[PDB]
Amino acid sequence: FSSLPSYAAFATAQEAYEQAVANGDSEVVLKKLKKSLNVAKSEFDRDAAMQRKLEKMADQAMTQMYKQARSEDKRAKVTSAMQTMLFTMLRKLDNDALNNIINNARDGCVPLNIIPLTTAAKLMVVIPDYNTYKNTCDGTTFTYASALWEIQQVVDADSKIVQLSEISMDNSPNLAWPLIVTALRA
Amino acid sequence: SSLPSYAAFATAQEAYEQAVANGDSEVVLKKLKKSLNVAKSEFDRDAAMQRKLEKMADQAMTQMYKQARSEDKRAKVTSAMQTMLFTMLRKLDNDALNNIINNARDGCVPLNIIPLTTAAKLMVVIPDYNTYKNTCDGTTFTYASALWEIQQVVDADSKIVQLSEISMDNSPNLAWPLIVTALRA
Amino acid sequence: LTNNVAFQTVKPGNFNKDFYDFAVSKGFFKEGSSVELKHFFFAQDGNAAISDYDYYRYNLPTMCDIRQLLFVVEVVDKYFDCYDGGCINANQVIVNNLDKSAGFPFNKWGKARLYYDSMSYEDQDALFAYTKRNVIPTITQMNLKYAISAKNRARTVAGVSICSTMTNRQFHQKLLKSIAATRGATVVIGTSKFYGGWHNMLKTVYSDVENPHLMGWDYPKCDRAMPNMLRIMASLVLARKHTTCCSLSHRFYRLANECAQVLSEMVMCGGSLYVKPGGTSSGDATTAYANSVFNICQAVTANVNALLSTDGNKIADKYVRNLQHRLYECLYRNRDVDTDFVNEFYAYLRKHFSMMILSDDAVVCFNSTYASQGLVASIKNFKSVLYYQNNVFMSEAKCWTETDLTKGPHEFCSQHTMLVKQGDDYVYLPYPDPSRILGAGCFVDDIVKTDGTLMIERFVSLAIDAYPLTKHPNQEYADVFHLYLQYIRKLHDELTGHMLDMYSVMLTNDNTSRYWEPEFYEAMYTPHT
Amino acid sequence: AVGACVLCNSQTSLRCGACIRRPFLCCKCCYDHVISTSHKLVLSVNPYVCNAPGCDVTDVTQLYLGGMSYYCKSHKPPISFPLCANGQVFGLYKNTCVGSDNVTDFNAIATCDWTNAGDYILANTCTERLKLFAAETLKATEETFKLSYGIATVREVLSDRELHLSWEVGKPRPPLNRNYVFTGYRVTKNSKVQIGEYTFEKGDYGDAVVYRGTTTYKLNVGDYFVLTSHTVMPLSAPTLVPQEHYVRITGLYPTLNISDEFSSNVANYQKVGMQKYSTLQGPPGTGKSHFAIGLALYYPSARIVYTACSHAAVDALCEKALKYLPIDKCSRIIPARARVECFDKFKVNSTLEQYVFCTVNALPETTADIVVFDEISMATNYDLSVVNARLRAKHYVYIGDPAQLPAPRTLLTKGTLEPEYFNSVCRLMKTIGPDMFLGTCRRCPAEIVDTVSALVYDNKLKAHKDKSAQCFKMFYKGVITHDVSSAINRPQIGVVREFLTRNPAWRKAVFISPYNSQNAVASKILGLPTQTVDSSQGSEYDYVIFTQTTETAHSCNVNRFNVAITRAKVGILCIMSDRDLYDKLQFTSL
Amino acid sequence: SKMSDVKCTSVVLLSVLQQLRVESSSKLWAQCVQLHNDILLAKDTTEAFEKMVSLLSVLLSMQGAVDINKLCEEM
RNA sequence: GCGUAGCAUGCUACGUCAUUCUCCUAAGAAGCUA
RNA sequence: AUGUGAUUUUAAUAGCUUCUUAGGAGAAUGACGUAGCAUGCUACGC
Ligand SMILES: Nc1ncnc2c1ncn2[C@@H]1O[C@H](COP(=O)(O)OP(=O)(O)O)[C@@H](O)[C@H]1O
Ligand SMILES: [Mg+2]
Ligand SMILES: [Zn+2]
Ligand SMILES: [Zn+2]
Ligand SMILES: [Zn+2]
Repeated sequence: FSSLPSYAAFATAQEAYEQAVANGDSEVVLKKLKKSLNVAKSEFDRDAAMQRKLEKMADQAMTQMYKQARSEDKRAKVTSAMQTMLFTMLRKLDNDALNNIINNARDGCVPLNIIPLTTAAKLMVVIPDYNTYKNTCDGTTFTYASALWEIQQVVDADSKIVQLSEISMDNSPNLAWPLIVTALRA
Repeated sequence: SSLPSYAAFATAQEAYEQAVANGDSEVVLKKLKKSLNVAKSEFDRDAAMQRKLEKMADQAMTQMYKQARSEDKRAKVTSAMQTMLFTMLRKLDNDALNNIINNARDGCVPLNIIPLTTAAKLMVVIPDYNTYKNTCDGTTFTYASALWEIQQVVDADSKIVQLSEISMDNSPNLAWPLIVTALRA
Repeated sequence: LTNNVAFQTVKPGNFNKDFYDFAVSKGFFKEGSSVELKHFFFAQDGNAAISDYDYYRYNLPTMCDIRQLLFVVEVVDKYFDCYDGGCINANQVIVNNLDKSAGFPFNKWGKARLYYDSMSYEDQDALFAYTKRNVIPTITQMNLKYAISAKNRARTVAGVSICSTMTNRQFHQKLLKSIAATRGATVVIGTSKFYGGWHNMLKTVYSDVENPHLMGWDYPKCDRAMPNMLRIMASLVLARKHTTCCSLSHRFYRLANECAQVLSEMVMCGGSLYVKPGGTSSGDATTAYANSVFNICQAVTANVNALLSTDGNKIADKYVRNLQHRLYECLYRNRDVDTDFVNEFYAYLRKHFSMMILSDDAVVCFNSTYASQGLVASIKNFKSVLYYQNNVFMSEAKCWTETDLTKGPHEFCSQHTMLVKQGDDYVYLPYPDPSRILGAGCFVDDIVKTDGTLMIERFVSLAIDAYPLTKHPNQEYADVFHLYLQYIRKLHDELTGHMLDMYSVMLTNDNTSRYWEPEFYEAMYTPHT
Repeated sequence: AVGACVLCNSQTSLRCGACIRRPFLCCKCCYDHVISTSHKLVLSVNPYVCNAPGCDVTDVTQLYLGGMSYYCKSHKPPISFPLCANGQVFGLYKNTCVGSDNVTDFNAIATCDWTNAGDYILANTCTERLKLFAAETLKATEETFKLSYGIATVREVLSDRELHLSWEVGKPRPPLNRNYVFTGYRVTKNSKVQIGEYTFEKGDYGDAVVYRGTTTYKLNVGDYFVLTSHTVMPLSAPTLVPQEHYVRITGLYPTLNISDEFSSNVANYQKVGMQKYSTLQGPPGTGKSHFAIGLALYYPSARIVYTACSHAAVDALCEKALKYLPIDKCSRIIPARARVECFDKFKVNSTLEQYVFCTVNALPETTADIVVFDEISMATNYDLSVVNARLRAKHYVYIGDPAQLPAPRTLLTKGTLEPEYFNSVCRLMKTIGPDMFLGTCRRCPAEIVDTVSALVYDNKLKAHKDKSAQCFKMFYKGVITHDVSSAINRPQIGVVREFLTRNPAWRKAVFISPYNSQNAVASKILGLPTQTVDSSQGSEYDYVIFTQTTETAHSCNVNRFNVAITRAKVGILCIMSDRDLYDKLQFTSL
Repeated sequence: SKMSDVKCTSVVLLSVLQQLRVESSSKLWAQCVQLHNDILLAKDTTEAFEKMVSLLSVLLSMQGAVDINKLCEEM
């Protein structure tokens, strides 16, 4: 706007009009000068007010461009996170037993629901009350899923360790049920 | 409206009012019409920007108020909530709540939730012989506006003592604070 | 998944003491009042999530009668004939809110915005077209709901993954947004209760039924007891609009994807994957509309049972006797649809059993003479149908019957209805439960909503909702609107005081003067706009 | 953000600019602080710099608020007004502020440099809030000046995720703490102005740091990061909780027939019980540190928190508690730093026990029944405020003697501080007198206590012991090797070695010297456990080997000799350089 | 208006308890939530007050959490 | 009577500014319902 | 020397409604400027 050649034309027209004011020339010459000054105003406002919309459009594109650059930077970060998650789960797989059970399958397809049941090395039993404890995991070893598990730990709802001698019929009220017992395949 | 543009517009309006009162020739009257219109256009152009700035100022004031008050309200929430709790809890003015609060002020706090079912065990610490005297009478115990029956009085030494030893003359010998285990009646 | 199970609790609501003090100073909450607090923020211990997921044990494997389901399907589809649907490109799907969670495991890395931005349109269409010839099992979390309710049982919602919602939107959204843009149909979704919308709904329900009687039933454990066969039926009725865009294998694999991601899929309930026995998950991409299709199915099955189980020699109207004869013939003696009779029975139902369905909540305007004779479903028919197609007993103490239309349905969408006078005519206005509005004012679910002066739009919206109470005959009910208006006035006064102390100049253009005048709200229940 | 005025507590939003601690200020109070001092920069919710594209005019007396921005005199708009007008600086809560006349002292507290000895006396007799602010700014100034940093500058900007680092050789470098801030100091000539506060945590690969900044400008080539500010934790609790006198023991349950050794202090235990906070003043080795334990044994059911500024005093208290109190039901707290060795005989890091021991800087936000603050002579107002803020306790007991060495105060290098200005409790003791007093030496022989009963105390200290005659006074010149600005005396330690073989009973003594380097090198020369004068306060030692290194002002002060020598339970050997000190002591001439 | 006041005091009291980290002890948070939900779903004021007493006994039992003296003196 | 030029009035087209309203979209806060 | 903390941390699909800001388009009223047509008048020429 203010830097445009049209601004220079308007400025020189205004300077000529002011000089004619200082000159006090005839009305016709002044009237013609006014016509030249006014067309400069329209030309000034023809180019200006397109600058405002020009800069408005440029800013809108730049802000959108900033957004798209940020979008393509979050995509890479989440992709890297997903890759790391998948590979870290891979390193957790018990490959020997998984291979043993999948090689037995005919098509190579086995139901997902048994992949842990026959390959998971650690089992967690959540128990709501004492009767269920006595019926499911009494003692230090128990039998689930046709396997023999040995209880390595027992925690309560507060994640506080609970020694296996504290779980009694009379000591049940003092424990923060449910109890999570963690055992390992034997 | 406190602006130089308004000064120009108002002086042009006054000049045009004087001219129309005079009712002079059309050329000057219509020239003043045009000059008044252009001055008004300039004044309104400036007033639009004034109003835009004023509206931005109002938006900023509102947003600043919201932010300041939200951070203030989040900053002190524990203390405000506790003071509100006790304001309401005094407003209730119940006998049991007042009794347990006035006892807890003196140090006679319960070591476990006060039970509701009949014949349930309550363990309350008693710190003084005056607190013992006011609440304990004979082998009865007045707490929470209810009468409990004392089962077992122990000391800070965890040695079971009997209600006989608890006497004004003998009171200093006992290792306070006592712990009274009682049952609802 | 983790080495230790996670226990999730629910916090209690934050008391708004200023509003409660104002209310009790305005003569509310007195002993023996008709407007008493009943809606509170109930808290739950650590056994909330898994003791609420355990309610899926009410979902038994139900084997629906097939020769009758394959006719209820035709009628229910006739109910969905005004609409149009199909597949849409990834660049036509419009998400409502993009900051909502993205299920599991995607919630670890961002909201739904991250995955709707990271994925171009080309690789969105790629995933969608991948699902049309493949099955993508998916995990759905069970999130505990922190909202005001009238009963202490925990409320749980199934947060479905983004890999499922993206494709289900691309599949269903055309039909789903055509349902929400049609007025005067059976499924009133997308119809507002403002600007004379409730009256229009209640007067299109009365679509010229001879001896009207209003009825409303209730499905106990609607989303946890819905049989798998009927959820599959709803998903297949919603997918009859892809007669051209999709082939048949494409449609079957889309149905398989819906069943694998919604119906019976792995549910992550506090750091542990369980198996969902069945029943609709109430957070998938099509939950209101699928349940609407279910509700119409149950209504039509009740009608069929009521019409067939009728004696047949007692039916005097010789047209209805022949209609029953042909209905039995078309159920248990034909293997191909009979579209003429399907149209005839659909016309019969809409002439004597006008319905209005919102996603589980139905108002019917059934003919009374036929219902007494037994030629159209009544409450006992619905109870029987629910007993043998849901494995739940629909107690008659929660389903209402209204014999007088001049006071509208007893309760639809938790809004009672009342016939008031507006201008020169009479209109039905919905008013809520006053206890609900009072408990929404008193118990906010955050500590910054307790300030009040920050939240005047909260009370403006609550007053918009509670305006109809002003026209209630019970004065203690009508006082709630004026309570809210006076509280808004006080909030604005003290807001101006605080903002005039925090500065030396008050707001230049404070146009809050219209929120404490009844005209602004009075204009919200007038048909003009 | 808003806050409260330091010196009137009214709501406000005007922080000052050139104060180290970045305080909040009221309107009138800010006008008086900026119109009278050299501090001119002011921070409202937005700074008060000029808003021209290039201009730096921060003097609030000049700027004008126009529209919604601030412009200097030259760039002023037509319609505006100045900020500093009508006796106030424009800000929030303009006309709900009440000023105060305490700006006469606040100006001095925020203006001074804490190097003179008038600054410290000013920061101990003003109002409580001014006391707290002065202590806070003093700690900040110490952390900025003493052991400050080496000038670091980023060579290049690899990325905004990780910055580059280059420490200047010749000066040390402080580590990461979000409380540290390294001001930006691009000092070439182009806008030498703070470009933000930054903290630097180095990575595990190469030369790169994952910095955390507070501004939004990329690092220039010449930009440097200079440690010119540290953000101490803002403290709130007063230096001393208000006193309230009782008529009976409340919250504490006395015993009968407590013991034989502590029978004399029964009345003093009652006095502790009957007041909120009590102060015990006792010359060294007179029995304060076991008076705490006797307090414990007189209120067995009362949970107790022993706390002290240093680690030696808490360790001495641990020794005595293990010797007298049930070892099982005690504890000891160690910080996450775990830098220094501690007393590992109780169940460590067990806060919920009935007898906790801790350093004031590592206390947990808990309660108690009585908190015994030991050796307040080493306590600044900051430590008192911290212990008051963290530990809510029914009874406070401040035990200490001002005559012993004060806190370091590294900045203090001119003038001298009287005992009664070390902190608030010392002022209370020396002004209105201690609440308890017990002067009778019980640790060191009668000879040495008789010696010290004239230098510092006017023979008001009695002794109940026998002169062991094992107090050897030796006059060895001890040529000085001023190596690391800490005197090392090789001839002195050699002479100790040659006379350490002559004394079979002194082979397990303890080495003390007023210089850290000498103490550290004494360990290798002769293998004794060395402990400097500063960190040996509180412990008890049987045989002590002291070596006054140089004739100076550090090692020559009487109080440091007092605390160094009074630690000898049965005997001590002292080497000397100053003759005047040699003139008045009563030791064996050797 | 005393019945509709215990129901609000219980909400405030349970918020206070949850801000003191009673949520971290399941055996106690279960009882607190039971008492809260029972007070809210109450009709007779006597039962509500009795459960209010039992629930406030949780807050009074823990000594290091609140400072009853300071909070009660002000009111 | 015709032309060129000038002024006033009316109308049409275009350019710019101000006011009001409607909608289309985008973003943000909030409320209710299933 | 006081943040080797805390980002350790859940919150669905869909509908309607209120409020705020920004952009665009459209409409209407008014004002100034340029061009075009018509009427009235004036200077000169024919
Ligand atoms: N009543 C007493 N009788 C005999 N010896 C005591 C008595 N009280 C304390 N002591 C001895 O005096 C020493 C005082 O130690 P301490 O309290 O550290 O001195 P201070 O506190 O004066 O510096 C203890 O080591 C203890 O053995
Ligand atoms: Mg001592
Ligand atoms: Zn399709
Ligand atoms: Zn300053
Ligand atoms: Zn400037």
